[PDB]
Order: sequence, then structure tokens, then C-alpha cells
Amino acid sequence: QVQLVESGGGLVQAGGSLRLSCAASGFPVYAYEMYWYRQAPGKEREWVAAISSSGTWAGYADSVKGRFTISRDNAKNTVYLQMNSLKPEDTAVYYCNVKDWGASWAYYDYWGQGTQVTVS
Amino acid sequence: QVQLVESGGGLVQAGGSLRLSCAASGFPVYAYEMYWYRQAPGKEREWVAAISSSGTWAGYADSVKGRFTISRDNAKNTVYLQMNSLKPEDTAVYYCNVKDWGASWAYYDYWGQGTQVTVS
Amino acid sequence: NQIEFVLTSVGYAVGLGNVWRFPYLCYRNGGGAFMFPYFIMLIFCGIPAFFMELSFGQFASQGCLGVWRISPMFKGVGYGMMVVSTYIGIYYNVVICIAFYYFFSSMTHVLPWAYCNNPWNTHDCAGVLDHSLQRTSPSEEYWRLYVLKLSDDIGNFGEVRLPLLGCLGVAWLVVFLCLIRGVVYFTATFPYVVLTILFVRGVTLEGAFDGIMYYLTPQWDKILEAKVWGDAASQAFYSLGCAWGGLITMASYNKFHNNCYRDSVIISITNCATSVYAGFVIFSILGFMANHLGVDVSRVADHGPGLAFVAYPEALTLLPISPLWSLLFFFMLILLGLGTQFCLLETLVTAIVDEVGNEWILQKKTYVTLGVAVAGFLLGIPLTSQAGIYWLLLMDNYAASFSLVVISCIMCVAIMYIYGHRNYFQDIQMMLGFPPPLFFQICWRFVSPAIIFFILVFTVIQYQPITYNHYQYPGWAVAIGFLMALSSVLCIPLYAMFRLARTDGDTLLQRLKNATKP
Amino acid sequence: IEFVLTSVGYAVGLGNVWRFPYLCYRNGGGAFMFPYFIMLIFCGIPAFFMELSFGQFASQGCLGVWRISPMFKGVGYGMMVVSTYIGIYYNVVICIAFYYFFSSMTHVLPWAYCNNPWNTHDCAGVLDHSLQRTSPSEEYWRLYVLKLSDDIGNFGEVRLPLLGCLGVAWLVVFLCLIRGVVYFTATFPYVVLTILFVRGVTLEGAFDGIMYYLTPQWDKILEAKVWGDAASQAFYSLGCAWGGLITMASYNKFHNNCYRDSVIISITNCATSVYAGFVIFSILGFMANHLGVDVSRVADHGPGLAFVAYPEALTLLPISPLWSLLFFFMLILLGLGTQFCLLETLVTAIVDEVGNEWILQKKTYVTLGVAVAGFLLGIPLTSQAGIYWLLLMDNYAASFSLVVISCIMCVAIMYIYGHRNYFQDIQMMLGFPPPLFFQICWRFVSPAIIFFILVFTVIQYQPITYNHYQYPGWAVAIGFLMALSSVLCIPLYAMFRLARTDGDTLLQRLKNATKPSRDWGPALLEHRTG
Amino acid sequence: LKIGAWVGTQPSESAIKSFQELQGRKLDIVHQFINWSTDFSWVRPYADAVYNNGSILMITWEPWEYNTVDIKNGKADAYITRMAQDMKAYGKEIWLRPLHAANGDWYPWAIGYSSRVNTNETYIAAFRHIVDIFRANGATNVKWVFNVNCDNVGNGTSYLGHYPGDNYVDYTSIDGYNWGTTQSWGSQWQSFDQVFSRAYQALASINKPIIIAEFASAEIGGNKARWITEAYNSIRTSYNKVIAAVWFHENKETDWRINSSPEALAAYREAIG
Ligand SMILES: CS(=O)(=O)c1ccc(OCC(F)(F)C(F)(F)F)c(C(=O)N2Cc3cc(F)c(OC4CCOCC4)cc3C2)c1
Ligand SMILES: CS(=O)(=O)c1ccc(OCC(F)(F)C(F)(F)F)c(C(=O)N2Cc3cc(F)c(OC4CCOCC4)cc3C2)c1
Ligand SMILES: [Cl-]
Ligand SMILES: [Cl-]
Ligand code: NA
Ligand code: NA
Repeated sequence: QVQLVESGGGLVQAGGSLRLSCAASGFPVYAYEMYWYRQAPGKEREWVAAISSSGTWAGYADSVKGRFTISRDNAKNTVYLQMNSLKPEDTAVYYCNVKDWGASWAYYDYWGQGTQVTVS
Repeated sequence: QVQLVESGGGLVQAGGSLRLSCAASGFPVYAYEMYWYRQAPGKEREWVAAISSSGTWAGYADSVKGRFTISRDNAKNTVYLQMNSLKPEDTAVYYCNVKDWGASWAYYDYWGQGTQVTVS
Repeated sequence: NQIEFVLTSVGYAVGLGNVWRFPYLCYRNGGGAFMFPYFIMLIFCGIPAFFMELSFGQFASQGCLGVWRISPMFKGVGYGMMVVSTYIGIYYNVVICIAFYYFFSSMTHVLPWAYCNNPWNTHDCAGVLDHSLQRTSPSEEYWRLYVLKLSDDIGNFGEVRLPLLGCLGVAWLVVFLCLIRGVVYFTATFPYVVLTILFVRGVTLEGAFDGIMYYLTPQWDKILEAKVWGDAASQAFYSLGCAWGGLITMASYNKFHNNCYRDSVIISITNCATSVYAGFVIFSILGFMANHLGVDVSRVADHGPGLAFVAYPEALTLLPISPLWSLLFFFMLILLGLGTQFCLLETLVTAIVDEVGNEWILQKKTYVTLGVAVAGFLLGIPLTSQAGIYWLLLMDNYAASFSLVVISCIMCVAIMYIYGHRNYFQDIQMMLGFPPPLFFQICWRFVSPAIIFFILVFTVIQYQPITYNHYQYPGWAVAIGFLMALSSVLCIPLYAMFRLARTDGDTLLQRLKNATKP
Repeated sequence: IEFVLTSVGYAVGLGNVWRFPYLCYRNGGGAFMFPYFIMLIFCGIPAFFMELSFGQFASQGCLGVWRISPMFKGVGYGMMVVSTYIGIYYNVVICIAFYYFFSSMTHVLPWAYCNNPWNTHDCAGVLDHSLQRTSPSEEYWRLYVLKLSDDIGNFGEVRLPLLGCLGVAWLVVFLCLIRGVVYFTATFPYVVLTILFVRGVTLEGAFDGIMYYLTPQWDKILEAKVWGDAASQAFYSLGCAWGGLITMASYNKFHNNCYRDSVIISITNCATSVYAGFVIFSILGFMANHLGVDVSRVADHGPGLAFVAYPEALTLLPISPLWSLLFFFMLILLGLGTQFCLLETLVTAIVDEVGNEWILQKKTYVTLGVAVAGFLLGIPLTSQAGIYWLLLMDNYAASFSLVVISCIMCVAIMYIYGHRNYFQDIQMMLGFPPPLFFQICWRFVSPAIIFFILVFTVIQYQPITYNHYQYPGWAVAIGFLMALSSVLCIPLYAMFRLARTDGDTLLQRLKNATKPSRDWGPALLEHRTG
Repeated sequence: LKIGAWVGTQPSESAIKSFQELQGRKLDIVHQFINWSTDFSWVRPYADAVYNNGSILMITWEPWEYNTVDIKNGKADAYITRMAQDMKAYGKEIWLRPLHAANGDWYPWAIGYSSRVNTNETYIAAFRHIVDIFRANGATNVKWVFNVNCDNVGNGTSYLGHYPGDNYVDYTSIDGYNWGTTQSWGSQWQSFDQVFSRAYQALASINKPIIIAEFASAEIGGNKARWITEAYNSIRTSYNKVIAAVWFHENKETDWRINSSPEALAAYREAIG
């Protein structure tokens, strides 16, 4: 059922900007909170951003806040992460995520394909 | 009536593992407690293991405890002795046994054929 | 010292009267169409009558029956307040039964009302975690078909809901066993900390603005409909405790020189601040249900009773670790109702006993409390039926809507024009030091009885038969609605027929001047 | 510590080693455990503490204490009737214990094999054909120990070996009544039960037995008789409504802590009832796969479920005859002790109504007369149709009647004598008043539970069965006549009292007869209304 | 007959069992003394152990700094109101015994005092003022205990003249002693009746329970162990209105201790046992 697909990554210089996009299907996404994570090669999965079902509140990691800007459009069933003022440390595989609790005490992590961003 | 039939021994190196098997016929073995003994060439017969009718409790000799794993399946009418981490001292003729009291004050020792295990 | 004394007032300003009932009434008459009539009726008529019921009982230091010494003829007002209390006490408990049902039903690894996979669900069903022109929510169907197998008419009682009849055991035992026996930091903060969790959820949902907009933006085209004021007068008077009798009974124990002015303002202010916050969270959830079901906020649910039990469960399902929060939420509603029931029944038993006199009935005080609980259970059985909410509404929006407004207004007439406003404003000054403010003095003598009078007149004219979710009530059910609504109000004229027979004078006017004077 | 084992010893006996497992089976394993604990906690223990306190305070026997409310002494007489039905059938259980004991004195136990003549082709054998299978123990019992007939009417001829053991079982208690070690008599029952418990769990199928014993049946909770038999068992196993609790506690010191006694006795009573069921059902779990029969229908029996199952695990023990000698000897000493207390109680009660040493010097001849009578009345029980009658007493005569007799006492004390007066009486000898759990249990929970169970049992009555054999109309009628023979002592004695007493009026003569006798209360210092 | 005692020093856990083991019984009541310069934050660490142990705390309150005039006028209301909100929060049944040994000439708050500042008319108004503060505050777990010395000591002393009525007092206690021949002023052997017979007879008119709140006997005069046996025999027979008996265990000035001699310890262990 749940499918998440992404686009907009690639290779860029230090000081550049990229607009990662993610589209979501198989479930009513307008009632879910969307998350973005990054895992550098060999290193573990760091958190990057999270956005509300409405889009009133969004929260960012301490190494990201104010450089990037998350946004979404629930009409298209999409979440976007606008990345600006990129630096060599942002070189990681960026994964779209949603945590489905299932009205239960535990949650299932649904994941995207992982779109690369490489910053020279 | 009572017949006991071992299989599965042989020759092995020090550090190897062998699972001896014994099948039982002519009597309702699911209500009996099965035992295994070993008698090295020329030396007397030592005890090795014993298992309950249900298979809740099993007991062993101190030179065996922490190495061998006894088990049984009352559907097949079989008892097994999974003899892990074998050593040169385990070189003996292994005999399957059952002690039938006969609802009396004395017991008859029914014995298997004796299957060799030789460890080098 | 004085901070701990604040939370006591905050605790009396929250309960099932405004967490469950205020959002449903605000929706039934229409979001912004009820807010403007509510604030006007609460400020001009609600708060001055609230301060009068505290002052009246604290000065005299007598309960809702004995306080009518100021005019022995009007003691039929005091009896009428017990009738209002007896209707509220038997139906308010089936609301607690349903809070228990959802509480116990929350004791699972997965909440049941989250999904469309269950047998009772129809092909219409929409699902938030998972076909038709019309759409229904998982919660809207779980309620309407599993919790209460709602029949097509009042006459169709079918068979009692055995799980609810069992809870109606627990909900009567749990108050009774507390009345025999009978912490402000937990009981005053816990209702607000849990309401804030759901409030955060409600606003962060898509469509919340379209819900909030409907709740706040006013309808000047709908403000000329008499019933919008009738239900707004009912809610302002119900939520404060007016015309139940309990305010006169609790304040009678209260010290003579207590500043009941500081009390009436503080209680009523944080009552409005909590009424608006409880509506705010509901309507923000309805705003999400609107786009989700593809129908307008004007049309998304339109239940009278049940709106809390259709919307809060639905909000709860989108919270992370959802069963944890639903256990706390329904437990909160339960402790809120049990407290207001302990005060409702303690008031009522004390008022039977004041009239019987202390000897013999003070031994019986537990066996009458037990008898009251047994009676409320036996009279609460048609409410646990397959036609439950049809009757629950008929009491809540007839027997106990507007009768609270006339009973507390006849008190205002009999004190202001017959006892004397001049005498009464001096009585307030003896225990407060200062006289009643100029806002209250005019509200009592002119604004409140004229507003209450005009609303009464136009509601009699603009009469149309009552509906629950586009189902119109039959002639013989709304007749019982009238008979209950005026059963409590007729206590005023009926007791006067008995008084004028007993009293001395043997004349037309002099016997009235004898019976009316203190 | 030595004072603990005395309480442990009173908490074990034939009432829960033999009779608890059989009742737990008939009504369904898990289906009886939940009703048993509820009836024991709410109705069993408070009535048990009341029968000790009632006796200990007044310091007078089973009959004499009813001068608390002199009209209700018909309750005191009724308790003797319950004792007289128990005493004559409880001894044929001891006879069968003697039979298996003496029959164990061989080189090989007989019930272990299918080779014996009485065995049918059906027989399964543990150590050694048909759609249905039977165990060698199940056939030894059913055909050799007791040649069971097809009906109650078919008495055939008395089992001479059992009739002989009935003489030994009466002599061995009688000769102890003339004459009359806690470390052995309190540990020996538990050390031997533990041996069989170990055996019971180590058998294949034991889990399927244990599962049936513990896992509850919410579909079977709505059946009135499940509560009737659970109420009977909770009240029977403690000693309530036999009269012996009032008689033994009457000797007891005034200021003894009977609260500490009633909790300690009843707790290790339940802990032993569950352990004795646990071993039985674990053996029935083995017999289930062995016979290829579902656990529920291995033996939908009556009394035999100890004599059919314990002999089975005994065959499975090494040096089996050694253990069977100890096990049946244990059951024997358990029954003889409870019979000694049952008969001593009864003779003391019967004698004290009649002139001191006008009949108190006949204490010997009357004890002998009681033993002779119990033998002559126990003869139909040693018949070919034995266990059909043994059950008819044990499920009618001496079963639910214990629940109503101990409840009429609770009504008589709480509403007519006064709960207010009674809670103050307990405080005079304990120092503290009765706990809030007991105060409400006595006035509301127990009389309503016992009342409702009575009402629904009268409605949901269906004729009784043993191993799916239904009882005939004449036999169930005698069941009713015995069951109410002991209860009608209450109304019948009141007809005699109201005739004797003064008043010559409708209500005043009742208010005279119901209020306490003028001679009431304890001895010397112990007064606070005098 | 609730048995209790003072325990030589402040009753904390290391101090209470020292006594409970000694008498071979759990103390039903524990006694403590505090002056009007101690806040409940100092009492609470001790009071915790008393209720944990399974005992009621009997707080003797000594207004050394405040007389019957200042208390009734409201000079000390900051302390009383602050105390009313600590015991109401604590919720445990605390038997507060204020303005105690009232008919003596040894206390600043006592009537017979040499200054003659506390009249039999101002004491009642001071006792009722304190009780009215705790009642207006809502402290319902403070059972007030009135106290009389066994004799009328001083200028204008009486048993019931300083009584605030059954409407303000919950228990009417007696403090008595048997000094023997220890004191160098003129003291004699007094049996229980020759200390308490008059004090019980004056209080017997008031229908309230009588607590014996300080009592003890010295060794040096006659027979302490006999006094002990016969004292409880008196409490239990003629003195039926008594509900508790609190001993005084100390050797700061006189050997009040029950274990003063090996023959006296067994007398107490038999009187309570
Ligand atoms: C806020 S709500 O959720 O809309 C609601 C509605 C109805 C309520 O029942 C009214 C009642 F049950 F209380 C009754 F019927 F007794 F009045 C409640 C409710 O529990 N209480 C409001 C209130 C008002 C007071 F003034 C009061 O005493 C004070 C203290 C002592 O003397 C001076 C005042 C105590 C209570 C508690 C809340
Ligand atoms: C467990 S059982 O096999 O099912 C069973 C059933 C009934 C029993 O007696 C019934 C009867 F008691 F009615 C009788 F046997 F006398 F008829 C017995 C049985 O032997 N006794 C019950 C009991 C109860 C006590 F509390 C008691 O202590 C007294 C209390 C005061 O401190 C010392 C003494 C002593 C005895 C002895 C076992
Ligand atoms: Cl409101
Ligand atoms: Cl039992
Ligand atoms: Na409230
Ligand atoms: Na025994």
C-alpha cells in the first residue's frame, strides 16, 4: 500500500541550493506528519526535518535549522525540503519518512527510495 | 517385546559434534524415562544423561553437563543425545537404556545395541 | 497561600457541562451563530444570577429549600430547583457510562474505532489509516452502530445495551461509595494538560482552519432566530450551576464574610476561558473531518449528543502512542463527572433532610442516599436502551434547557420587586463591605428579566418541532418534552396554591401580603 | 513455629485431597476454580471466622450457644444432622483407602496390568483392540474393588472385603475416642503429595491436564449449579455448618486471636486444595492422550476420581509399592483424625443436652452406640450399588445445606441479635473490631450471593448424573428429603419453641423467644455489660 | 486503652524502637513537645516516622513567647495560620495539645503565674481563637486536647474555670506525677488516687474522653513496681472514661524511666501486656 517516491537531488558546489521533493500514495497523507532523514556513507542516520499534517509547525536538526526550509502541499500529496546554503557536510542519501502508529503502542517506519545530494 | 535401536555414532575429531538417536518399540515409551550410558573399553559403565516422559527435566553427569544436549520426540517414539564439543575422553560405546520397575520393588534394565563414538 | 486557593476555583470551572455539552450545543445552533449570543447571555444574565445565588445562600446560611424564608410563598422555586437536579442527575450519569465504555474499550494494543475493517462498518466508511457518494468516519460508525445500536425511533427500544447497563452499575456504585467517605494540584491541572494535548493535535491537522473559521466567524443572518438565544441562555445558566440549587447549598456552608464577588468573577471567567478552549479543539477536529469526508463543516457530523464521542476519539487516533492518551482522556472525563455528581447528590440529599428535620432521617441519611442511587439506576434504564440518545436529548434540550433560565429569573423578580432590591443591596454590603456594582444592580432589575422575558415570548411564537441529525421527533415524545420542561416550573404556582390555603388572612390581597413578606 | 504446623494440619484432609479434585472435574476444571475462589473469599472465610468467634466468645458448645437467640437453636440441631450424614459416608471413603492400602502389600501392584481376569478387551495398560479404551486402574476400581451394578435398586450382594474394612475403620476411630507429634502429622501429608506432584508434571500430556484445570470457561459461569457446588465446597472444606468449629473453639481461650487463626487456616487450605487438584488434573492429562480421549471426558465421574487417578501415578513411580503403602496410609490417618473430631463433637453435643452423669457417665456406651449405628447405616454404602448412594449423600444431603444453615446463622445474628452488638463482642476478646471486609460481607455480600444462588438453582434444576448415568425419580426424591431434612430443623424447632414460650400473642411471643436468654455471655472477668 | 510515651529524646526511628522493644509492645501514641518558635518543616521529619511505625503523634504545644492576651488579640496569627495549612496538607490525625498544664504558676501562658496576666476569662478566648483559625482554614485532622495539672497551683486556679466547652475541645487530659521523697522542698509518696482522684472527679462532669498525658512514679519513696501494676488496674476499673495512657520516660531531673530498676521493668511489661 504505502509508496513514497522522491526527486530533485544530485551534485552541487558548496554555497548552492536544491529542492528535494517526495510524492505519497496508497494512504491519506493529508492526516500524516512527514519527516526527512539523511545517512552519510558509512555513518549512521541523522534527522533533518519534520512537518505537521496542516503545515503550521515544522522542526529542524541543530546542524540544519534556518539553512533549509521544509514545506508541503496536501492537494498534490507531496512534501518538499528546500535546501539552501549547502556545504560539504550535507553529502548524504536523503530519505522521505512517515511513522505510522496504527493506533497502537508501536510505530512502523515507512521509507522512500533515498535520493542523493553530493556537495563539492 | 521391548526393543531399543540406536543409530548416528561414528568416528570424529576433537571439537566435533554427533547426535545419537534411539527408536523404541513393543511398549508405550511416551510414559517412560529414557537414559543414556557409556562404557569405555575395559573401564566400567559411566552415566551420561536422563530425560523425563514429558521432556520438562533432564539431568546429566558432571563430565558431560555444559556440553551435551538430550532431547526426545514422543510422536516418533525416539530419544536423542546431541553431543556437542566432543573430546578424546568421550571415546566409548553409547547405550540407550530404560528402567522398567514393573510396578514392583525391583527394576529390569532394558538396553540398546550400543553404538560407538570414537573421538580423536 | 493564595495560589493554592486559585486552583480550587479553576477546578469548579471545568467539567462535563462544557467539555461535552458546550461544543455540541455550539454546533447544533451553528458555530459563530452561538458564540455571540453565548457571551451576551453569560455577561448580562449568567454572571449576575450566579453571584446572586452565592450571596443569597451565604447570607442566609440556608440550603435551596430553607433560603425561601425571605418569601415563604415562593418556596416553590426552591422545590423546582430539586426537580431540575433530579432530571440532570439521572441522565448526566449515562454520559459517564459512555466515558467508562470508551475508557475500558481503550484497554487494547490497538484502538478499535481507528479502522474500517471491523464487521459493523459499512461500505460507506472512509478510514484515516486504511466506494460511495456519502462518506462516514470510523469513529462515526463505531459510535452509531457498535457502542449504541441506534434504532429508527423512540418507540423502538429493542433490547438494552448490556455493556452500557453494566457500566450504569459501576457509575452509580463509584459515586455512592464516594458519598459515604467524603490533591487540588492534580485535579485542577490534569483536565487542562490533557485538553492541551488534544488542542495541539486539533490545530496541526489539515482543514483545522476551516473548522476554526466556522466556530469563530459570526452569522448575522441567524442572530434573529429565538431558539439560538434559548439554547445560549440555557448553556450560560447550566454551565455555571444556576437553578440546580447546589450553589445555594454549597455557599450556605461557606463563611459569612467570604468575598463571593471575587469568587463569582473568578469562577465564571475561567469557565468561559475553558468553554471556548473545549469548543476550539472540537471544531478544529471537525475542520479535518470536513475535507476527509468531502462535506462541509456545517454538515460533517451534526449530532446533538455524541459529538464529543464522535470527535475526541477521532482526534485521539491520530496521536502517537494513541491508546495511552485515550486512557488518560476518558479517565479525565470520568473523574470530572463523578465530582459534579458527588456535589449534585450531596446537595439533593441534604435538601430532602433539611425539610424532614434532623431526628430519625440523619440515621437514614445513607439509606436515602442508597435509595436515591437505586432510583436513578432504575430510571436510567430507558437511557441505556437501543433508543438511548433520543431520550438523552429530550431531557437535555427540553427538561433541562430553558427551565433553568425561568427558575433563576422568578427568583430575581421575587427578590428585586417583592422582597425589595433596596433591602437586598444592603444585605450584600453587610458581608462584603462594599455594595453590589452598578453593572449588577441594573442587570438584576432591568436587563436580565426583560432579556429572559423577550426570549421566552419569541421562542413560544417561533416554535418548530425538535430534530436530532435531521430526524424529527414525534408528537407524543416532544409532548413529554413539554411536560418535563414545565414539570419543574409548575412547582412555583402549585406550591403557592397550597400556601395560600394554609396561611392566614381570609382575604384576596392581605393573605398574599402575609405569605409574600419574610 | 511449632504453633504454625497445627494450623497447617487442620488445612489438609480427605475433604480436599479426594473431594476437591472430583468436584472441580464434574463442574469443569477451569469452570469451577473462578467460582470457588469468589465463594471462599466473600462467603467462606467470613462465615468461618464467625463460627470460631461465636463459639470462642460464648465458650459453649454447638447446641448451647444458640441461647444467643433461643428460638433459632433449630440451626444448632441442623448442624448435628449434617454431621450425622457426613460421619457415616465419610467412613466408607476410609474403607476404600484401607482396601487399596492392604491391596498394596504385594511384590507387584495389581491395578498396573491388563492381564488380570476382570479386565476387558477394551483395556489399554501402562506397562503392557477397540474404539473405546479404559485404563487398568479404571477397570480395577469399576469391576474388582466395587462390582458396580447398573442401578441403585440393584444392590446385588455386599462387598464382603469392604464390609470387613468398614469394621476396622469404625474400631480404629472408636478405640482412639477412648484414649485421646505435630512435626510428622503436618509434614507427611505434604511430602507424599509432593512426590506424586513431581510424577504428575513429568508425564506427557500433563500440560493438557493442567491447561484444562486452570484456563477458565466464561460460557459456563452462567450456570447456577457451578456456583452451588463451589459454595458447597468452600463451606465443606473449612468445617462450616458441621458444628465442630463452635465445639472446638468453645474450649479455646477467651482472648485467642481467632482472626489470625481463620486467615492462616483458610489460606493454607486453599493452597492445599489447589495443589491436590493440580496433581490430579496433570495425571488426567496423561490419561487423555493414553486413552485417546479429550481431557474433558476421560472420566466425567463422581467419587472415584482419586481412587482412579492416584493409583495411576503411583504405578508410574519407581519402587511403586513402597509409595502406594505410604500414600494410602496417609489418606487413612487423614480421615481417622477428622472422624475423631467429627464424633467427639457430636457425642459432646448430644450428651450435654441430657442430665450431667444421668447420660454423661454413658459417654462411653453412647460413643459405642454411635459407632454401632454408623456401621449398620453404612451397610448400603458397602453394597454392589455403593458409590451411587455415596454421591447421593455427598451432593444433596451434605452439600448445599451447609451454605443455608451457616447463612441463617448470619441472618439471625446480624439482623435479629444485632450486628452493632456482635462487632462490639468481637472487640472485647480481640482488642480490634472485625475488619471492614468482614462487616459488609456478613450484612450484604454473603446473604445476597447465597440467596441468588439458591433462587437460580431451584429454577435451573436438572436431574443429577454420575459418569453420564442419570438418577431415577425415587433416588433424587430421597436426595431432596435428606437435603431439606437437615434444613427443616430450623422451622420445626421454632414450632415447638413458640408453643412452649410465654406471650400468648402473634408478635410479642416471637420478640420474647428471639431476644437472648438471660444466662448468656462468658465466664469471670470478661464483661462490659455487667 | 491506647498505650503511649515520651522517649527521652525526639522520636525518630533510631529513638522509637529503643522504647517499643523495651516495653515489648507497639506504642499506640507517641508524645512530642514543641515551643512556639518551631515550624512544621522541623516537626515533619520526626512525625513521618511515627505514622510509618503505626502510631498517632500527640503534639504538646508550648507558647513560651506568647501569652493569653497576644494570642487572643492576634499578635501570633502569622504562626497559627501557617501551621493550620501544614497539618491540613499532612492529613494525618494529629492530637495537638496547646496551652497545656493551665492551672500552674510555672508557665508564662499559665493562669496562676506570678504576673497574673492570664485570667480564667482570657484563656478561653485564646484557646478558642487558635481553634477558630484551624477551623476557618479547614484543618479537620487536628483533635484538640485540653489539659489540667493534677492540683490547683497558684493565684486563682481551678479545674474547669478555664474550660472552652465541648464545642472547642476534643479530649480533656490530666497531667500528674508521684515525686516520692526526691525533691528538697517537701514531697511525699502519692498513690494513683492521691494524685488523680480529684482531677478525674472534676473532669468526670464533662462528657469527653480523658487522656492521661503525663504520668510517672519515682523509685525513691516506696514501691514503684507496685505503683505501676495498681495504676493500670485503676485506669481499667474505676476510671472507665479514660481512652489512653501516655507515660513519661526521662532521667533529666528525676528518674521517670520505667527501666530504672530491674524489678520495675517487669511491672510495666505486665500492666500493658
Ligand atoms: C464548569 S462546567 O464544566 O461547565 C460545570 C457545570 C455544572 C457543574 O455542577 C454544578 C454543581 F454540581 F456544583 C452544583 F449542582 F452543585 F451546583 C459543575 C461543578 O461541578 N461545580 C461548579 C461549582 C460552583 C460553585 F460555586 C461551587 O462552590 C464554591 C465553593 C464553596 O462555596 C462557594 C462556591 C462548586 C462548584 C462545582 C461544573
Ligand atoms: C481440610 S479438610 O480435609 O477438607 C477438613 C474439613 C473439615 C474438618 O473439620 C470439621 C469439624 F471441625 F467441624 C469437625 F471435624 F470437628 F467435625 C477438618 C478438621 O479435621 N478440623 C477442622 C478445624 C478447624 C479449626 F479452626 C481448628 O482449630 C481450632 C481453632 C482454634 O485454635 C485451635 C482449634 C481445628 C480443626 C479440625 C478438615
Ligand atoms: Cl459554557
Ligand atoms: Cl477447599
Ligand atoms: Na467541575
Ligand atoms: Na487434619
